[PDB]
Amino acid sequence: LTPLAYKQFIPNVAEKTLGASGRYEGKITRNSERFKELTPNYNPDIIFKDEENTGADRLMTQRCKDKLNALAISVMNQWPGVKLRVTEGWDEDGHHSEESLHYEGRAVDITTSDRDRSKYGMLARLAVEAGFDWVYYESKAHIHCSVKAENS
Amino acid sequence: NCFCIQEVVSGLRQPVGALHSGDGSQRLFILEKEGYVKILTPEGEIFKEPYLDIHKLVQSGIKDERGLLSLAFHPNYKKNGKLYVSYTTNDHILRVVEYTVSRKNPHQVDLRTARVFLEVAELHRKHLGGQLLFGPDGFLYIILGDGMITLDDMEEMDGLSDFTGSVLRLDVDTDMCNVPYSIPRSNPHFNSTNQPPEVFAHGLHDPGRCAVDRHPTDININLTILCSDSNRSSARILQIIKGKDYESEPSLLEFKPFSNGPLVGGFVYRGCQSERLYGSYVFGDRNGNFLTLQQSPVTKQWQEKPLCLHILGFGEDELGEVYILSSTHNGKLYKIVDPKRPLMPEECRATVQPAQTLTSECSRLCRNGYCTPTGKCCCSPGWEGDFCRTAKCEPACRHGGVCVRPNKCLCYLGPQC
Ligand SMILES: [Ca+2]
Ligand SMILES: [Ca+2]
Ligand SMILES: [Ca+2]
Ligand code: NA
Ligand code: NA
Ligand code: NA
Ligand SMILES: [Zn+2]
Repeated sequence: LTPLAYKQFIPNVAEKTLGASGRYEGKITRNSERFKELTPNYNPDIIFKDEENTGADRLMTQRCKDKLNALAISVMNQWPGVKLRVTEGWDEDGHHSEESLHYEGRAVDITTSDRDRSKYGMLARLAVEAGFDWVYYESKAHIHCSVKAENS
Repeated sequence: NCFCIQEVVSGLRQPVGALHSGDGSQRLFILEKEGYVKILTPEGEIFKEPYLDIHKLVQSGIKDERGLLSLAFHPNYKKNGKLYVSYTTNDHILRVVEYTVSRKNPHQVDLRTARVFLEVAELHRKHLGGQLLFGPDGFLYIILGDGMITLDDMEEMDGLSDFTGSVLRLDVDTDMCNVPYSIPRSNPHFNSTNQPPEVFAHGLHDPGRCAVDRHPTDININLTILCSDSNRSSARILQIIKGKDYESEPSLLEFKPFSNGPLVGGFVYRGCQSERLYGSYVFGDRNGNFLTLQQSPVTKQWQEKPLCLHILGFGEDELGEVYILSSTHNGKLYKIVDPKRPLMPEECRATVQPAQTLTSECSRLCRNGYCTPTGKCCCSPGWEGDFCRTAKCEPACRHGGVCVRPNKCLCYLGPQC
């Protein structure tokens, strides 16, 4: 398994295409009826920064909960004592470029537990093999993953 | 013992720095925060028409480091007429574009020839940068501060620069068209699929104007960038070893020279007017207090000496003489002269050659595409050949097959023969 390169993404297309994570549905606010499609994620083998204290980093769509939990296993298996860490999940306002899949609970910004950036690329690969419909080596500080909606 | 400054021109408008082109015109280009670039003839005349007008593209603001940051003329500006400017635009964006003087008016850049190199995301308007400058190898350096962007930020936010707080270094001289710039082999992250190739070294935060020594006394060093970072204020310097192919970023050398207090910036004096200043670092603060730094071939220690004589920035003419920009719409430009010498020693003289219209082969007959700083005519979609005259066909012509009008081959019969 050869880790993803800096600023590389798979598939090699835009995030919101049929081949990728799919078109943007809309902003899923709290008072929005579609909110209940976002259930919290309590996988003990995952570290959520939750710097907002709101626990919004755990809220995600079913498909995302599947890919994530599947990725959290690869991580522990790849590097002993190293778990999957999520810094950002579903957001409730400006913090990402509008039309973002973070507003829908379809996107997750992840890193390793030890923050050792040397594996951020291998993590991105394990994400692609985990099933995520679009993994992107966003920055040197974290990788960005996203899935499709129930509309697939 | 004591230096003197003389006024060159008052009534300026938020000046941030002064520089020269190096084409014999001895013009003094004045950068203005708002987004203007005024010209000043050696004798002291100012031009009615701005050399660069982009106050619409740049977001100024008073307080806030947003606005016109830096500018750097390409070494071969006399031939290719290339220049590179950085500024904030839309929080906002620190952009670094390449412009090209008009082939009709050597005193005004063609705004159509704009060509963006870097677009850096910014969340605050402090610790920005964005000093531009060329090195002895001709490579372009871009000093960007951390822009108040924390690690947490870059870890939980998408679409952040990842160049902030680092010194970038890219080769603008390329015979390539699919990219604005190429990465120097000398770079630490050349051919690297794990880190940004643009980054040479990082560690900066809030760097003022960083002094540049182009002829370091150290034989094994070809260039040195001394920055007065106020973060608890220290001062880090960048070493660029001669003939070294970096395979990993160098560490910024950290040392605490300056007595005490914040500093606007510094510079190295490579002038002819003064002898007792040649090779000295000169850093000053916004109050008007200056100092001089100097090292040692051995022991490599530093010494601080007071320089006897608000500050917005420094300048330098084509002849090496340094200037001081001081303070709306009332900025002034002061020239630094050494009383122990005439205002113009006979050895400092240099006949003035006014700026002339470009003549390079490329800029002479290059249509449908732009010219790289290396005189190459890069063809725009739908053109080929040395100077993009040979028409493109889609589908291309088969049996020769001379393409002329829009996708209309010239055979045989048919659209493509
Ligand atoms: Ca978060
Ligand atoms: Ca958030
Ligand atoms: Ca500055
Ligand atoms: Na290298
Ligand atoms: Na040297
Ligand atoms: Na060509
Ligand atoms: Zn993201």
